[PDB]
Amino acid sequence: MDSYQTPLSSASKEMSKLFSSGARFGTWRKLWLNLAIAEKELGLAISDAAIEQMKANLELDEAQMKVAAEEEKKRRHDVMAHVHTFGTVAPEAAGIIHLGATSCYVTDNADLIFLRDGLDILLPKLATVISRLANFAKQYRDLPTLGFTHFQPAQLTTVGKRATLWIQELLWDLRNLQRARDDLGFRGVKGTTGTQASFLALFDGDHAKVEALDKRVTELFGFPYAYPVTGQTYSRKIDADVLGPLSSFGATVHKIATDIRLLANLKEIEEPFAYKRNPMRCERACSLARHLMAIYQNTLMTSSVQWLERTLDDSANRRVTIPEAFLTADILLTTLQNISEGLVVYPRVIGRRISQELPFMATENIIMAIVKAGGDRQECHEKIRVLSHQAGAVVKEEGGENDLIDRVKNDEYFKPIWGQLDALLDPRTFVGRAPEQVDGFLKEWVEPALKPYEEAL
Repeated sequence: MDSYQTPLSSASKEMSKLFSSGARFGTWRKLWLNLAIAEKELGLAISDAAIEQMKANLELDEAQMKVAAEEEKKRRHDVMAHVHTFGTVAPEAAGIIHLGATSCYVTDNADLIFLRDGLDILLPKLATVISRLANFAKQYRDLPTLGFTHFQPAQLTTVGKRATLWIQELLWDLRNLQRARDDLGFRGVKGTTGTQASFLALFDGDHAKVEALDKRVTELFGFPYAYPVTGQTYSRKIDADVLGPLSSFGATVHKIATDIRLLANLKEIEEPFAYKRNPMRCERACSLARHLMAIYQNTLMTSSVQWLERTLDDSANRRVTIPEAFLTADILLTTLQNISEGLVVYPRVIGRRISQELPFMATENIIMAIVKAGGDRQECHEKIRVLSHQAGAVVKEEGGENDLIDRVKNDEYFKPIWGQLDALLDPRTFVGRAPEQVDGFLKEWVEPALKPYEEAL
């Protein structure tokens, strides 16, 4: 109340918890526990009792945080403060906690755990959004709606088809973020400058024991491999290769929400549940998507000036940039989830706009109809052009409705097509392959993509 609190955590509690202090130091302890287990397996002198005391004390409490804070004020080393504090509650382990490791054994491996786990929180939520939009697209596959290019009237599309543009961008995000998560390895045990010198000495020169230790702690946290070559840290390029995809997802969210905000002004599509309504979720979505787009630059700059085996100018920036990116991404997915469940469509508003704009785009159909009934193209083209100009002036210069079809209905020249005119201007015949395109897309791209998330009800 007397200090600034980031609105990004005050938000799913699950993502917020992932990047909480309790989780950070708890994960350090899990790392210390598992290092001990793996070293003990490889023959180092670590008692059973040491393991049991550590296993039971993986979670910090406020009293221990106070011991840690006080130790840290003294020596100004957060990792050693927490080595010490772990040792007060697991006295039997006090001498072997962190054995052989450098600071990054916990700070960096925890961060890789949070990237991986954080991505595992995002991915089912993204799949949920994709699924709800896909249902919406299917439902509205063949509802004609005015096309827009330059945000000006254009060949009709369908409400469904337009939604598949949104879905297609999100499918690439699913692709990109699944890769980013699957590409992640474990730093494991690497030592102060990445040479594993302390662990090699610990195992009395046994290279295979060092390699086995690295593989073991990797396996214990569910990672597919240990990084083969590092300095002190995992490469900060890895942060860029995760937040890059996140920034692209930001652009996707921003476009989708901007589209709905335009459609809401047009009273055609609105957010789920008053005559006047503001697309507030979409506006919030855009606002935070923009943050996700900007924050990526931090990772590029950080990676670009990491000198040699590591410089510490990565640390403070990453404590901000990594949690905020994942919190923001998580808030966006939650917001999109709320938006996509029950989008409100107004077919009669959509239909009205089509009736006001389509006749200016149907003038070639009229010519074709006249010619087929034995008329002259150049004669019809000129007549319909005159009437189009007149109707255009009523709209723009008189602020009236489009009376082009009335003018045709009143002009005896068009007698050979009066009978077919309503069929001739049937919006369903103007949407090209839009409905078929939806069908193929949902079957060939969306459903295979959603298949690994099928357990989601």
